Amino acid sequence: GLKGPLYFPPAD
Amino acid sequence: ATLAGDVVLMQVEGDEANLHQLENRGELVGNVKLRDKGMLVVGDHAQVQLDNGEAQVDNAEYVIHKAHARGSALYAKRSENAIIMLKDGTYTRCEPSSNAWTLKGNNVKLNPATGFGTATNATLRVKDFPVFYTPYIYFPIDDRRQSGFLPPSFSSTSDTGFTLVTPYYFNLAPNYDATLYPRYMAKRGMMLEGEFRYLTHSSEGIVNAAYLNDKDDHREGFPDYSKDRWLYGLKNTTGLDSRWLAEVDYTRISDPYYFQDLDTDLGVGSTTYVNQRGTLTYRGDTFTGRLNAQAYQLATTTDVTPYDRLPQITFDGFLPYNPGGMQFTYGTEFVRFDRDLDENIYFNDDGSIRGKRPDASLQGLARATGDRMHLEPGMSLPMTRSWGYVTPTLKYLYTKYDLDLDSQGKTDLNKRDESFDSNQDRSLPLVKVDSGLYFDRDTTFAGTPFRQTLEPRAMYLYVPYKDQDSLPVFDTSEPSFSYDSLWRENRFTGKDRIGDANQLSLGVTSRFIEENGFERASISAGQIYYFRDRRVQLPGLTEKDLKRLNLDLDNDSWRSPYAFAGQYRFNRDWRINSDFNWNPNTSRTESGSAIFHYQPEVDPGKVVNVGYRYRADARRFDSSRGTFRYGNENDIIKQHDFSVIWPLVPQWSVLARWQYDYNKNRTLEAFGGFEYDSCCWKLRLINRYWLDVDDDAFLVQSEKADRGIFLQIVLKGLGGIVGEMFLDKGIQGYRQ
Amino acid sequence: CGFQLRGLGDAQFALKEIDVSARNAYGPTVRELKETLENSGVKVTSNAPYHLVLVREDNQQRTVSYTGSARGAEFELTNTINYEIVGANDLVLMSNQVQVQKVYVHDENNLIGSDQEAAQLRSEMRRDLIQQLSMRLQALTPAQLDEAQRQAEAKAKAEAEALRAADEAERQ
Ligand SMILES: CCCCCCCCCCCCCCCC(=O)N[C@@H](CO)CSC[C@@H](COC(=O)CCCCCCCCCCCCCCC)OC(=O)CCCCCCCCCCCCCCC
Repeated sequence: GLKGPLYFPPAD
Repeated sequence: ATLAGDVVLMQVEGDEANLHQLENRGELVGNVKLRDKGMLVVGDHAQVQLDNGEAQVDNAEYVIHKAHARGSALYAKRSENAIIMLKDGTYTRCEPSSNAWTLKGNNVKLNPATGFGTATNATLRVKDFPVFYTPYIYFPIDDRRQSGFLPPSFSSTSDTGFTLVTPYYFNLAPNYDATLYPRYMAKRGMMLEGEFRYLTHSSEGIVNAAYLNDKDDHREGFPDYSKDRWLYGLKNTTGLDSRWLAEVDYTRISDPYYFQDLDTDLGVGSTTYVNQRGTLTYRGDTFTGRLNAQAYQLATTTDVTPYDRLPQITFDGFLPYNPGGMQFTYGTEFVRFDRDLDENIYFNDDGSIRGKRPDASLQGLARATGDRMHLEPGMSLPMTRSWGYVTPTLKYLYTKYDLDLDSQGKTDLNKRDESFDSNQDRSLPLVKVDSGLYFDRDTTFAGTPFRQTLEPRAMYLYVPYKDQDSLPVFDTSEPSFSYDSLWRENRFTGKDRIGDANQLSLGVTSRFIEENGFERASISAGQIYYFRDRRVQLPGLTEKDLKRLNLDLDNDSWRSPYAFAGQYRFNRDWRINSDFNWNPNTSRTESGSAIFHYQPEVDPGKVVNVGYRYRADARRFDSSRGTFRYGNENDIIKQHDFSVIWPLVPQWSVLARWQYDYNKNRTLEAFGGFEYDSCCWKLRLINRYWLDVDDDAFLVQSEKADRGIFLQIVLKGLGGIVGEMFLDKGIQGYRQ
Repeated sequence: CGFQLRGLGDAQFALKEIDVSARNAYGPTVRELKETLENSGVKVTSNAPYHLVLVREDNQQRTVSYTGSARGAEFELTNTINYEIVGANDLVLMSNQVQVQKVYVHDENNLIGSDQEAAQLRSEMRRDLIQQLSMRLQALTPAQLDEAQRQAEAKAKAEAEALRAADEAERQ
C-alpha cells in the first residue's frame, strides 16, 4: 500500500 | 522473410530478425527489444501472433521507464489488455548494479496503465537472501495512493520488549482514508490502533482509537489501574473560511498510566493530561463571541483534579472609531467552574496509610466551585506621531462570584475562624499610560545596509488595592518575570487576582532591519519601578499564609529584576536567542537562556542545536500543601540540550542528542544512531536512554530509566508513505 | 550614536491600498492585521491591484525544560505565518514567512491557569507577527511590485510560448 495526502475528487 | 542489421518494425526492434509463417507463429531472434509507452522487454527470442496479439520474449529483462522499475523473467508474454506477464519474474526499483532488494514471484503481472503489479509465490529477498514469503503480493508501479500494508517498524524498549507495527492502509477515497496499527509488544500483548482522516469543504479532522489487553502485571494493585487499555478522541476544525468556527480537540483514556506504559513517542516528560474541548466561535468584524466547553483528563495520579469550564461564554470587541479619535473596548465573560474531587484514602492491608490522594490536601476555599461573571469596559485615547506616541487608558473591572462549597471546606474554614461568603463582588478601575519614541539610523555591516531602530517606552500602571483573599483561584497563574512583564496591566493571568499596581515600566528595544523590511536582530532591556508594595498574592504567598506555614521575597522591593532579551539571525544560516533576568535586590539570577540553532541553506542536513536554560522563580501550586509556593529547590531549571544531525559521507548521517539536568546531576535523555539512504532503500537505527514519567503505587512521583532501540528499514518502491516523533520534537530541524 | 526621531516620510507606507486575506478568513490575526494597515494610511480593499495572502498560520508547542520528576515544566510556543504577495492573474510575486516564539512555565496542578497564561502569550505573539508583517509591507513600493509583476508575467507568457513551440515541434 501507498498512503498520501487527502485531496478532493476530480469532478467531470 | 529474413532481415538483418538494425531491424525495426507496440514496436518490435532487434538487431536480427527472420519472420515466419502466415496465420501461424511469427518468430523473431537476436537482441530482441519490445517497446511501448513506458514499457520495454529485452531478450534473445520472441514470438508474435497476428498483427495485434500475443508476444513472448524468452530469457528476458524488462524496464518500466517512468518508475525506477526493472526485473528479469525466464520469459515474458504480452496479451490483449497490454497486461505483460513474467514467469520466474523479478521486480525491483534498485539500479541495474544493485541487488539491495528484489521481489521474486512464480507469476508476476504488470499493468503500467493501472500502476498495479502482482506476484504469486512471491519472495522478498535482501541482497539475494530470501527474507519473507507470501503466496500473493501486490505493489504499486506508479506513486498513486492505493491500499495495502505500509512499511513496518521494529523496536525494543523497557516498557514493551520487542515491538512490531505493521500498519494497514484503507485508501477509502481521495478526501478520507483510514489506517490500522497492529502493535505486537513482546511484554504486553497485541494492541490495535486506528485512525480516520477526513477532508470536506467546511471541515477537516482526524478520529483516533486504540485498544490493548495488557498482560503486564507490574501495575496491578496500583490506584485506578486497568487491565483493559484504550483511547479514543477527535480533532476537528470546521468553518475556517466562515464567520462560524467550530472546533473539537477531545481525547479520553482508560487509566492514568496509559501513556506511562504504552507510549515512548512523546519523549521526556510524557504528558500529565489530555484535552477535552469543544468551542463554537462567531467571528464578526469588531467583536467575537465564543462558546467553550473544555475539560482535562489526568494521565497521572499525583496531580490535583483540574477545574473545567462547562460553559465559558465570552463576548469581546470594540466599537467603530474615527482615526486618532477615542476608542472604546469591552470584554465580558460568564464561566462555570466545576470539579469532582478524587480524595479517596488508600489503606494498606491493615489500617496503615500507603498513599495520600492529592485532592485530599485541598482545604477550605481551595475546594470551591461556582459561577464567575466578568465585565471589563475600557476607554483609551491614542495620540500618535511619526516619532512617538502617548496612550492613556481607563478601564473598569467588575467581577461577581456565585460560589458553592462542600461540607469539609466549610468546616476547614471555621476551624481557621473564617466564614464562607458564597456571593462576592469586586470592583476596581485601572489606569494605564503607555508612551514611547521611535529613533532611526542607517548603518552598513559587511557592505549590506541596515536600518537600526531605537524604541524606548514607558508605561505607568495604577490599580487600587482590594483584599481578594476571600476569593478562590480557578484560572489564575502568576507568570515568571520577563521583559514582557513590563507591559501587562496585571501581574497575574486570569481573573481571580487583580494585582495592586502603582508602578512605572521603563524599557528600550533596538531592532536591525534589512532593505526588504526583514529583521536580523533584536535587543531589549527594561525594568519596573514600584511605588507601593505588592500585596495581592496567590493563596499561600500572602503574608498571613506565609506566617501560617512559617517561611521567609519579591514583595516589598522598589524595582523589578533587570530584563534582557535578544535575537540574532546570521544570513539564512544559524540563529541565536537569549534572555536574562537579574535581581539587583538579591544579586542572584532569576532566570535565563541561550539557544543556538545551526542549519545552513546550502545543505539542511547539517543541524546543530545548543541550548542552556536556568530558571529559579517559578510559582507553582503544591500538591502536598494545597497552596501555591515560590521557592522550589528541587524544581530549579539548570539544564542543557545538545542535539546534532550531520552527513559524515554524502549518503550516511549521524544524529544524537544529550539532555542534562545539573540541578540533580543526571542525564534526562541521551541517544545516538545513524540513518543511511540509498537509491532504493533507507535504514534508520537509534539507541536511546531517557527518564520516563512514573507514578508508583504509593502515589509518589518518580521517574524510571528506560532504554530503547528503534529500527526502520524502508524499501523505496515497495509501498510507503508520502508525508518517529521523539526524533522529530527533540531535534530542532528534522525537516528535509 | 547618529540616531534621529522617525519622520513622517520614513513612517508612512508608500503603498496606499492592498487586498488582505487569510486561510483562517476571519481569524484574529488577519482581522488585527487589517486594523493595523488601515490605521497606517493603507486602504484595505479587494479592488486593489496586489493581494497579501496569509496561506498558513501554524501554532506549535514544545517542552523545553523538565521538573525534578522528569515531567514537562516549560513549554515553548512557536507561531509561524506563511504569506504570499500575489499580483493579478493569480501570479505570486513574493513568498516568505514570519515566526515568533515565547516560553512559559507550565503548572501541572493548575491547567486552566496555564491555559490562560498560554492564551496571553499567544495574543502577544499575534501582535509581534503582525508588526513584522507590516515592516515587510512598509519596505514594499508599488514600483517594485509593478516591476515584479511585469517580469513574472513576461516569464509566464515566455513559458507559454516555449511550451506551444515544443508542441508544434513534436507534432510531427
Ligand atoms: C498462512 C498461509 C495463508 C496465506 C495468507 C494470505 C496472503 C495474501 C493477502 C496479502 C496480499 C496483501 C499484500 C498487498 C501488499 C501491499 O499492499 N503493499 C506492499 C508493501 O508496501 C508489499 S510488501 C509488504 C510490506 C509490509 O511490511 C509488513 O507490514 C509485512 C506485512 C505482514 C503483517 C501481518 C501478518 C499477520 C498474520 C498473523 C495473523 C494471522 C493468523 C495466522 C493463521 C496462519 O513488506 C514491506 O514492504 C516491509 C518489508 C521490508 C523490511 C525488510 C527488512 C529485513 C531484515 C533486514 C536484513 C535481513 C537479512 C539481510 C542480511 C543477510
